Amino acid sequence: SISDTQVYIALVVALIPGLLAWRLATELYK
Amino acid sequence: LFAGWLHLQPKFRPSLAWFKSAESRLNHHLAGLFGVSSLAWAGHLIHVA
Amino acid sequence: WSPTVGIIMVIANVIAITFGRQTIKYPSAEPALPSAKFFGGFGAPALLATTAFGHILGVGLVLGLH
Amino acid sequence: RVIVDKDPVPTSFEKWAQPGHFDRTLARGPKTTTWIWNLHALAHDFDTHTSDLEDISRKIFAAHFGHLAVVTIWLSGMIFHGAKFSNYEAWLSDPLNVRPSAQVVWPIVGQDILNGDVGGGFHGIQITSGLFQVWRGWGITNSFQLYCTAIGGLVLAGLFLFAGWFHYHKRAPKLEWFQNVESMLNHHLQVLLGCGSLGWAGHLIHVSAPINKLMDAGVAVKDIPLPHEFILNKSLLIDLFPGFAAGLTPFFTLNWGQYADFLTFKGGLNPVTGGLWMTDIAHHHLAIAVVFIIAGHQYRTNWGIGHSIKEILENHKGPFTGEGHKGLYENLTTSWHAQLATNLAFLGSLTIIIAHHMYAMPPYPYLATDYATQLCIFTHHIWIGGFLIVGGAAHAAIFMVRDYDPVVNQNNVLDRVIRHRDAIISHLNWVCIFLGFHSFGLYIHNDTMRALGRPQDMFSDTAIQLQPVFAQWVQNLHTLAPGGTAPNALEPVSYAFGGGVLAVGGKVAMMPIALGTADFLIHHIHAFTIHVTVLILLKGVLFARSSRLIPDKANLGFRFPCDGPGRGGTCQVSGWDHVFLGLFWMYNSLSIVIFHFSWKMQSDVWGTVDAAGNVSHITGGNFAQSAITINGWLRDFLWAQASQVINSYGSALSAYGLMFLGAHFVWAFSLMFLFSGRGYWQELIESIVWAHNKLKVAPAIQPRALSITQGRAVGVAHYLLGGIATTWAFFHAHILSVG
Amino acid sequence: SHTVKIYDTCIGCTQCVRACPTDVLEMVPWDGCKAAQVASSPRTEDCVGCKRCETACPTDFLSIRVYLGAETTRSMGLAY
Amino acid sequence: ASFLSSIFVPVIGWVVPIATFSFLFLYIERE
Amino acid sequence: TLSGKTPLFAGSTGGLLTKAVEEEKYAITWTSPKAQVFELPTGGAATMHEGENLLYIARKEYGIALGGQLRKFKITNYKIYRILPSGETTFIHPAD
Amino acid sequence: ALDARGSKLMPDKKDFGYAFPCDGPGRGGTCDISAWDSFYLSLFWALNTVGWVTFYWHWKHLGIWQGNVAQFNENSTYLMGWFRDYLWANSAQLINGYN
Amino acid sequence: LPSDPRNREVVFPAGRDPQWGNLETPVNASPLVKWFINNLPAYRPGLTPFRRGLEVGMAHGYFLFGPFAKLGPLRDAANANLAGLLGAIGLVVLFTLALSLYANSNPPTALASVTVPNPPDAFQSKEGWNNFASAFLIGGIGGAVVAYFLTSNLALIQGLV
Amino acid sequence: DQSSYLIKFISTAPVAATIWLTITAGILIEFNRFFPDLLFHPL
Ligand code: CLA
Ligand code: CLA
Ligand code: CLA
Ligand code: CLA
Ligand code: CLA
Ligand SMILES: CC1=C(/C=C/C(C)=C/C=C/C(C)=C/C=C/C=C(C)/C=C/C=C(C)/C=C/C2=C(C)CCCC2(C)C)C(C)(C)CCC1
Ligand SMILES: CC1=C(C/C=C(\C)CCC[C@H](C)CCC[C@H](C)CCCC(C)C)C(=O)c2ccccc2C1=O
Ligand code: SF4
Ligand code: SF4
Ligand code: SF4
Repeated sequence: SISDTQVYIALVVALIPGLLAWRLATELYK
Repeated sequence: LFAGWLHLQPKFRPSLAWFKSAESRLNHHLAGLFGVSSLAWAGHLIHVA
Repeated sequence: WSPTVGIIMVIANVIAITFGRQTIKYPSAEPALPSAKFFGGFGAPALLATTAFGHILGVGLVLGLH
Repeated sequence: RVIVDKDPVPTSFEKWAQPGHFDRTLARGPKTTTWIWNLHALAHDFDTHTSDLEDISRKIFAAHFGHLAVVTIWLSGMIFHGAKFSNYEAWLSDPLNVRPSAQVVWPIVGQDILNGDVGGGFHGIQITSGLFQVWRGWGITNSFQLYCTAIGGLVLAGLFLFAGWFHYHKRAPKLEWFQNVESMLNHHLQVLLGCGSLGWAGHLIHVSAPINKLMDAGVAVKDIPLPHEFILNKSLLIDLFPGFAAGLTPFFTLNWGQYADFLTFKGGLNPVTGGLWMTDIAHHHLAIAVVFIIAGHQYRTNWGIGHSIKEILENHKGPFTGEGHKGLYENLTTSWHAQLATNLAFLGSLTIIIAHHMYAMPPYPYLATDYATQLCIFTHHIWIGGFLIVGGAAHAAIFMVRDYDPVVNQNNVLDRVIRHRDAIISHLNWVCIFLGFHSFGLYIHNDTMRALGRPQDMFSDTAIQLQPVFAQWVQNLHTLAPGGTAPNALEPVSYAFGGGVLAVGGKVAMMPIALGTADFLIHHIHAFTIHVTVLILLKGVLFARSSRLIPDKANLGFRFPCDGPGRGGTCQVSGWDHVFLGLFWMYNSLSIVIFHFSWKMQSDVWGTVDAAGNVSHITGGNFAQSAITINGWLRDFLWAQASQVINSYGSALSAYGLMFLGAHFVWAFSLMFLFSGRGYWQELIESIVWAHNKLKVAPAIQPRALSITQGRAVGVAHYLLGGIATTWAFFHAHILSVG
Repeated sequence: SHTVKIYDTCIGCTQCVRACPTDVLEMVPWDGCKAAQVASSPRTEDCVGCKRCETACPTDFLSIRVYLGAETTRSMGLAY
Repeated sequence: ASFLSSIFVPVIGWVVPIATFSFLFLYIERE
Repeated sequence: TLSGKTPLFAGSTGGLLTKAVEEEKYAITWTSPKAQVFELPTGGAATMHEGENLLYIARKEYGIALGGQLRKFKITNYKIYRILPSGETTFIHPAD
Repeated sequence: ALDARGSKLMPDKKDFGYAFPCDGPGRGGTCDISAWDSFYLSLFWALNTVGWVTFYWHWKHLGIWQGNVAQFNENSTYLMGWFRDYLWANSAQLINGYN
Repeated sequence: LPSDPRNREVVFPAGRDPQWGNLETPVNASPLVKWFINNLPAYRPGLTPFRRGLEVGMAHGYFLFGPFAKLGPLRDAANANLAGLLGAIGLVVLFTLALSLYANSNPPTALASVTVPNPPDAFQSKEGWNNFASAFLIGGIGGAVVAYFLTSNLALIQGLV
Repeated sequence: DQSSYLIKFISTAPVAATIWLTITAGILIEFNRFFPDLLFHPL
């Protein structure tokens, strides 16, 4: 499989849409 | 996700006449969304697959 | 190890890219000492900017293609 | 657009007669001894006189020819002293044994014992400035090439001194010649830096690297031909460097791979000299030169095309910073201190980068071979870089008092750091405190745990790890870069990251520097002593004009002692006094950088390689378990390495024994000015003027004590002089003995 | 607060009134000197001990003197 | 790194609905 | 009352503190000929209005240090009050 | 002691008590002018002088107690022999208290 | 990443009075941060002052088991976790003094920042700060026991989950 | 008179004290090359 290191890169990169999804879903109103 | 946030900000927010311009969607979506993407996938098969 | 073949005027495209690009992009574009007459709204230093930038944009490209 | 005034100032000896002609208040004549010190203080301060920026700028540009003359006289002096009074021709035959020496001492009072035997039948002072590595790196073979260089320098020192007369007393420029900063940057980036490094790239290819390749073969010194015969007789540029018979046409048909013999990318150290490859420096300074000539065509001049700096800065503005960089052009094109703060904090920070990029990548033949040279080149430019950063902080505080304008600097990024200057300092005050406990207190923790007989509770390589993960990783990336992220290299950028041990004779040129727990603590001591120095200098810049204590501090001036004993006491509130307090921390910070260097390199880099490749270091490898306690910094560094500086009487290192004690004196002498105050010493002179009034030896110029600001300035100048000269005389006598 | 004593030797120079930054000092008419006014300190609860007023006085020795006394909030110069 | 299943699955099984439902219940019942 | 305009600046970290709630607070009023850029003794640059202005300051030292800065604008009309937290406004500058 | 009641730079110093900081930056400044401040400067000298009388006491007796009187009589005429043979050489047992 | 979008700003000043010494930044008034700080048990509406110190004591008494048990002197012995329990309980008591010492000294009134528009009304009386101090000792000791119970058998909870 | 300004410059404070202390130091140096080691008068 993939290495143990590469899983943590995928988790940190996944915070970038996780932050932007929180910005879009709150710009669309409450 | 950034593009949907960007196109809700007041001077980046599109006007009403931009949506009801139906002849310009059909030229861009048929040539670009359908045609270039079918051209690009033919480039993916021949170069790579 | 790229000797001058007859078809190494890639830079002639690259120069032709530049003043086709940068004609619509200069702020001033007609300072003094013009090349009278010559097509395109250029003075002489503005046109030898684009042919100098294309001669630099083209040297990295030919060496990129090895 | 060159417009030049015709004869503004008449050349005469009129103003040499009366002293202090420049200021109207100071020219009326002396009344006390305060006038004597204000003449030498307000001397080169050309800004205090008028408001005419045209008149001040002509004095500034002409005096800059004065400093160029004294550097050239100095530099051609070092070549001339190295021509007559040196062993340069005996050093070239055996750099592994002959010590670099100049400065033969006159034999008068027994100081002929300073002329010790350096090798080669020559008696003199073993130099450490490394000029023999430079001259070999230039390709000088015999003495006559040093004479014509030094005589050529004395002519070039005379043209700078003549033009300083000419461009001030005869033909002086107008104001608008100076404010062509777009036209200045185009000439200075292209012709000075780009064409200077293109011409020097022509000097390695045609001249230097042919000679340094014949030196590495071990041919001879005299039998190597003259370097103008390499240009004439082209058959000797084809025995070596075989990619030369193709001539000039592969440059213009873009067949640049033909030149692969003498513009290489070897990427490492030469195994013969322990220096960089001369062909790599040739392809360096050529590739440096192309980038500068391109990038100097950027700013707009008389021909329309080009960027405008007033239009670059005013576009870069954001949501956080309001008007952004709008208004910083008028600060940098009117004020001279805003230029002087910028060109000095970034040239002083550049000089420290030069020191780090020269110990790991030694750029000269037999530089890493001589440990006595490489230690002193680092520690020299460290201090030179550190004074200039404090100077950039000084002349930025002077900008805020005199040259700051509210109308121009409205709501720009200079204005927005004065609104939140309490948030800047108090968040910086926290980090200086946070780094104080969690870096220095881990030494006090380790002092106590070893003293309490608890070695298992220490922050060491054995007991409690503090391994520098984020710097052990970057070394592993720069080790694996040949073949990977830079495939064209062969070895790394230096051997300080990885690679192997490169021995030159017996002595190590460079070994992989392994970072550990002791290296974690001392790199976070460095961040501590630098953030505190920033805290003092930036507080003198942000609070230069006012504070909550003094709402009108800019009304008083840049350099004033206090505002009286009230408000609890307001002494040392000025912007001058924060430059005064930062000079100590600069002294504190840079003294540990040069102590980290001088003991990591001796314990973990430098030493002698045996036959089987075993590396026997200088201090036996004791930085690991001793640079974690303050007892270990005292025992194994200050006490143990001073056994060569104080035992050096009756030998050639006697002057370093005298400068070691003599600098402990001047350091201790400075405390009389720092601790005491002015008002004591004025009272004491009143009782000495009495005994001078009694016998009718009363001076007409009244004696006064030194002023409050001057008593601080004398006390820091005598402090920095004796503290650095202690280390100057300690580094030399230790490393001119074990090297 | 502090204590501002003004002796009878000043000349009405008005250099001390134009230098005290909390405006403690003011001129009152007084038939003694040539300028026919003496400095007076009616607001010494505002004095911050700056001694700008002693620095600006011409007369030798100083006609004005600030005696540093008990330090309240107004004389410590605290904005908090 | 198969131990991340032991820390993402109970968070999404337990912590994610508890944090969501306790937000939504206090949001729909909010004058 | 006081009834003055407030100058144009984006706020400072100097400003006013807890003393303005607790012990006292000062305030300086001046009638300006025009709108221009001056300096705050709290820190930074600002922009006065035309006509009567108002700046709530922390100490009396600030308003007289500011009034000297206003003197080079041909503004010699500045009057500092002492605003106690009980609402007691005391005219202190000038004496008359 | 003698200038405690005033002098030329500052008369009537008796009106300000014994310990007061200064009289401002005026008259060139008066930092460390008070009679307390001349107590203050002297205790640097008093600690210094008793250093000299106890560095010299201690090193003359380290030759008597060890039987080496020749080390002091040769080396105490020049200031390196104080620095080397007393400060440097004797602090080797001390600093190795924990290693 | 254009916000409103080429325009406008975020450092509008605190309460629209620029002459107050405070500003509204994205660390001050970003409504995820303002919602967080207002709902810590020091600041949450609808809490007894005994109820406020009960959660604050359980939180601060919880993690202070940590650095004593894993960095203290007994961290290799059989009592490695009991040494962290007595150190954590022994230092909540030093904090229970400092709360009672602060409370009995006629303490000043609590501030009102920009992320928190009111002090929670129980922090202006000597009796109010004393209930906060009595709760902190109860919750601080109990919060260190439950940290002692979990970490002393880490293999058991992982097997039982 | 341009020449009077050179006499008036050679007799300022640092210029006269540089020349006079150079003549003073040169006398002590050239006395010590020829007659060195004079600890005391030989009588
Ligand atoms: C060339 C320029 C261009 C391009 C590339 C697009 C592209 C797009 N526009 Mg669009 N647009 C354009 C110009 C363009 N537009 C202009 C000029 C206007 C103004 C006049 C608009 C106005 C406009 C509006 C108002 C909206 C869009 C939307 C969309 C999106 C369509 C939904 C989608 O992703 O389907 C992707 C579809 C395909 C890739 C083709 C699918 C073809 C069929 C269905 C399937 C064939 C696949 C085949 C069987 C194989 C699949 C197998 C494989 C998956 C395994 C798409 C990204 C919509 C949207 O979602 O906004 C984001 C929308 O609401 N556009
Ligand atoms: C590019 C270099 C540069 C330049 C051009 C200037 C230029 C200037 N500086 Mg600046 N400065 C610099 C670097 C520079 N500085 C650095 C690096 C520092 C940090 C130390 C400072 C710190 C500084 C301060 C703190 C101040 C200035 C001031 C000034 C102005 C007047 C200086 C003057 O007349 O001195 C006249 C010359 C002297 C007084 C001689 C000083 C001699 C020094 C102290 C001793 C040198 C030791 C020497 C190496 C060893 C000698 C040994 C002995 C036995 C012979 C002038 C505009 C002053 C000012 O008011 O600006 C308007 C001021 O207050 N500067
Ligand atoms: C050895 C002398 C020494 C020491 C310890 C300090 C210490 C300090 N100086 Mg300082 N300073 C010194 C000499 C010294 N200075 C000199 C000679 C000058 C003259 C130029 C200055 C000028 C100066 C300025 C101008 C500034 C400082 C600042 C600081 C502070 C930096 C924050 C820090 O690291 O604190 C951390 C504390 C330590 C590193 C000390 C070690 C303490 C250990 C770790 C803990 C204590 C042990 C134990 C728990 C004690 C309790 C026992 C109990 C029985 C009571 C700190 C208070 C700066 C400041 O305050 O801003 C931050 C600042 O602006 N100093
Ligand atoms: C002169 C008085 C004194 C005394 C008697 C002690 C005694 C001790 N110190 Mg110490 N210390 C002192 C001053 C003193 N210290 C000072 C001035 C400093 C500042 C530099 C320190 C800093 C210091 C550190 C940093 C550490 C010690 C530690 C220790 C313990 C080492 C033995 C051991 O393994 O703990 C075994 C015993 C325990 C782990 C727990 C014992 C029970 C505790 C002490 C109290 C239990 C509750 C109590 C009864 C009621 C509340 C506390 C009460 C004081 C109000 C021992 C109890 C170590 C330690 O364990 O600290 C907790 C440690 O890490 N000391
Ligand atoms: C998708 C999420 C999810 C996860 C991760 C689990 C996980 C588990 N379930 Mg389960 N369950 C779920 C959804 C989930 N369930 C749903 C949706 C239902 C409804 C149909 C059930 C109904 C269910 C039943 C009826 C039972 C379980 C049981 C178990 C445990 C079996 C292992 C064992 O022997 O326990 C060993 C471990 C323990 C006995 C105790 C472990 C410690 C507990 C979980 C919490 C300790 C305190 C905690 C840290 C703080 C408070 C709780 C917190 C959530 C607020 C295991 C912890 C069995 C069990 O033991 O339940 C307690 C059991 O009887 N589950
Ligand atoms: C914000 C944030 C953060 C932070 C946080 C933290 C880190 C927290 C902490 C945490 C903690 C700090 C925790 C705590 C908890 C608590 C608990 C868990 C407790 C418990 C307790 C109990 C259970 C007890 C009980 C009792 C009592 C009270 C009394 C009696 C006895 C008993 C024992 C029964 C982070 C970083 C993430 C990131 C970002 C965001
Ligand atoms: C010594 C000292 C003085 C007195 C020092 C003075 C007045 C300097 C005098 C030293 C020089 C060397 C005197 C030079 C006098 C003549 C110009 C030189 C005569 C000899 C010529 C040949 C040069 C202060 O006024 C003072 C003020 C504030 C803090 C500390 C101190 C401080 O330490
Ligand atoms: S520097 Fe001296 S005179 Fe000035 S305030 Fe400080 S102590 Fe007083
Ligand atoms: S005290 Fe000084 S300033 Fe005031 S009137 Fe007298 S002389 Fe003038
Ligand atoms: S204390 Fe001195 S400086 Fe301050 S206001 Fe009074 S007279 Fe002026």
